[PDB]
Amino acid sequence: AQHITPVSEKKVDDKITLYKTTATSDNDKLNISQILTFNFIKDKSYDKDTLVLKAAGNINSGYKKPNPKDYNYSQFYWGGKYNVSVSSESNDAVNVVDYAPKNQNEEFQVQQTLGYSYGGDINISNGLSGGLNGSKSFSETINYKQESYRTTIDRKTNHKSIGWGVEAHKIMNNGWGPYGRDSYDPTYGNELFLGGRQSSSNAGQNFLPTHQMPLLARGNFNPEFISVLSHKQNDTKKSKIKVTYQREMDRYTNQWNRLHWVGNNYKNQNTVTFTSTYEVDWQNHTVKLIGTDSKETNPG
Repeated sequence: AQHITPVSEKKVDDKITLYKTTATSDNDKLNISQILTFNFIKDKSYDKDTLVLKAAGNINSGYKKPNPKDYNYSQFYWGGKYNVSVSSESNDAVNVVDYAPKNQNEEFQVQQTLGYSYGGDINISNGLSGGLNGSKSFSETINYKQESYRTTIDRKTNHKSIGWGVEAHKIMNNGWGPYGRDSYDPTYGNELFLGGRQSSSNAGQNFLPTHQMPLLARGNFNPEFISVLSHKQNDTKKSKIKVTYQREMDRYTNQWNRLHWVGNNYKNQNTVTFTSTYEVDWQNHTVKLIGTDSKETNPG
């Protein structure tokens, strides 16, 4: 159910006007949804258009509970890492100039408020504030849960692109750990989601139960990221923005070796990607969905 809202114009103050449009793009099979808020800013004091683009929506983990009847070997897939990127293309007058979060973050809840001030300055504050009808300045917020995970900014990031990774980082298993995607014990392997080393249960029932796993590992990730792009007002061409949501699905396994159990986590055994490409009209402050691309490296 693709949809783009009509442009809404709001005068922020005597110099600044906001033109807001939200675009939604989904892939029901992959359970990935992109909710993109395009906040176009026109500033009488400054010779560039600014776009504060908020990327929200949903990326399912792809987790499915293992079969409880799996006897001595079992496994499941889970959300090892979520990747989100925004890139500009088809117009050299457009550049990525700021973004949030700016820095590596392992807080359980990422909450920031990004503001615009005349002349193109961007400000950032921790926590959630503003964005009200009476607010005399423009702001937009990011708010997302990532307990046990860590946000990092992609290297690839430059003047045409910004990307983030939200990766399983410090996961506790009944007081033991923290474990990660590549933890190692010489006897027991990676105990990340192992139930018990000597359990008499079936393999399918010898994993850390679902509700004790991180929400991002077995449920969904609800991304909220901001990309700030500038566009020279001497340019009158449209441009394109490509937004990519991706999950790396890890395969966690257990096995009974006759003496004890062994766990292992296999990183990124299935990569699932959904990309939407929008045509941006900087004069009219409107967007149009060009296309979408969906991929799954190892479907099962």
